[PDB]
Amino acid sequence: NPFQFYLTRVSGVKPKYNSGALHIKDILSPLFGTLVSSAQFNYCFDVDWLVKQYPPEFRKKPILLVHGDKREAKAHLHAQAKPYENISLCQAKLDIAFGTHHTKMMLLLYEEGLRVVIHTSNLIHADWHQKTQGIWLSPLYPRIADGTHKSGESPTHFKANLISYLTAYNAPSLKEWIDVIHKHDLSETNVYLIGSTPGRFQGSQKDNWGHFRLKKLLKDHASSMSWPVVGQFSSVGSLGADESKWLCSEFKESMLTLGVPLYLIYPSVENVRTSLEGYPAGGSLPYSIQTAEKQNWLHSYFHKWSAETSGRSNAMPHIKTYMRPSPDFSKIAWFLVTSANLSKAAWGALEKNGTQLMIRSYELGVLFLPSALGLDSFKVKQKFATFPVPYDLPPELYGSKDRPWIWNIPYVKAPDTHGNMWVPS
Ligand SMILES: NC[C@@H](O)c1ccc(O)cc1
Repeated sequence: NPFQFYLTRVSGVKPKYNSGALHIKDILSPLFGTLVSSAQFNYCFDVDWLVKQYPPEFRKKPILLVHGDKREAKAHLHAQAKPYENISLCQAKLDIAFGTHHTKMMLLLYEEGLRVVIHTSNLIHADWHQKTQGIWLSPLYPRIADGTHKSGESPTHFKANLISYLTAYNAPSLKEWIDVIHKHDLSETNVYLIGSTPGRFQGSQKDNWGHFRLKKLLKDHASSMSWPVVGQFSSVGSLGADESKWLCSEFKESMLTLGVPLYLIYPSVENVRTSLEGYPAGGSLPYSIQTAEKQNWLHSYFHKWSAETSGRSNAMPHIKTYMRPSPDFSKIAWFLVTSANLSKAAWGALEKNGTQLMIRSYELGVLFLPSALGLDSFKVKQKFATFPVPYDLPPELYGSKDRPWIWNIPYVKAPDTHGNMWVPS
C-alpha cells in the first residue's frame, strides 16, 4: 500500500466498513512505536479527551499543543492543560484578521524513529466518532546514523518543505521539532507537502504557499493529456459577487494546471438531516447565511455527499479533498487530502494588481502525484496503482429541492435521525 491514506473509524457502521480505518487510539498505540514525545497541531482541542487517547504507558510523555487561540479561548486551553504537567503550548501567530491555525498534524517521536501524521480531524471526541475524516500516515522515519553524512531528503522534498512550514511559525518550541526532523531520514516519503501560512507573499514567495504552491507542483510534476476538477470540503468562505472574482479565475486556474467542469461536494440539508449524527453534524459544517446569501451563484456547483463506496453516506464529511479525475471518473491525475476548506482564507487571494498572494491561515495537506510512484495516473479504486477515493463518483448534483447545509438558520419542518430539530440561538 503505497498511499497510506486512511479513513477514521466510524461508530455505528458494519465492522467491514471499519476494516481499513483508524481511530486516534490506533495511531498512538504502542504498536506504532515506543513513544518519547509528541506535537499536536490543530484548531480545536479537548485536552482531557486527548490525553485519554494516548495509551496509559505513554500518557506522561511530553506533549506540545500547537494552536492559534487568543484572549479568553487561549486562557481556557491553558486551563484545560494546567493539570497535566507534561503538556506545553505554542500559540501560532495570526497577524491577519479572520485567520485560524487550521492545520491538523501529529509529530510523533519514538525510540525507534519518527512519524508524521497529517489529517483532517480536530482533537475532540465528535470529530472521531461518526464523521468521514482522512489520515495520511508517514512511514517510520529512522534516525540518521550517528556517524553519517546524508540529507535524509525525499525526491518530493518533503523533509525541507516540512521544515520550512515549521520555520514560518517563528516559534521556539517548533525549533526543537525542526531539529528532531533534521536528525531523521525522510527519504522514503512519496507525497508532496502543500502548506498555507499567514502572510502577504510577493514575487517568488507566491509559489511557496496555498493554491500557487499547488499550481507550482502541478506544473513541474504532472503531465498534460475535459478532465474535471473535484473539490470537497466542510467550510465555505466568501468567494465574491460571482464565479469570476476568485473561484473560476485564480482558484480553478491553479487546480487545472498540468505539465473545464468544476464539481464541488458539500452536504445538503437532507444529507445532514438523515446522517448518523443528525442536525448536530451541522455544527462542524459552519457555512453561515451571511456568507451564503452573498453568493447564491456558487450553489449551482454543489453536489451531494455520497459515499456508498466506503459505507459513509451517513457519516458527514469533515475531510477535505481535491482531485483531477478523467472524464469517465475511472482514473485521476492527482489527489490531495488537506485541512484546507473552500475559502480564500485557506487558499490565498491575489491582491495589489495580482502581485501579492494573501493567505489568512495555517493549512497543511499531502498531494499524491503518480510521477512520485513512476506512473502517469492512478486508477480509481471503485470499492474502498489504485487510489482509494473515499466517496462515490461521479458526484451527484443537488436536486431542485436541495439546499446547502447552512449552520445558523433553523430547520424545523422535518426531524432528523434522532427526532430532533435544529434551532441555532
Ligand atoms: N464544532 C466547533 C466549531 O468551532 C468548528 C466547526 C468546524 C470546524 O472545522 C472546526 C470547528
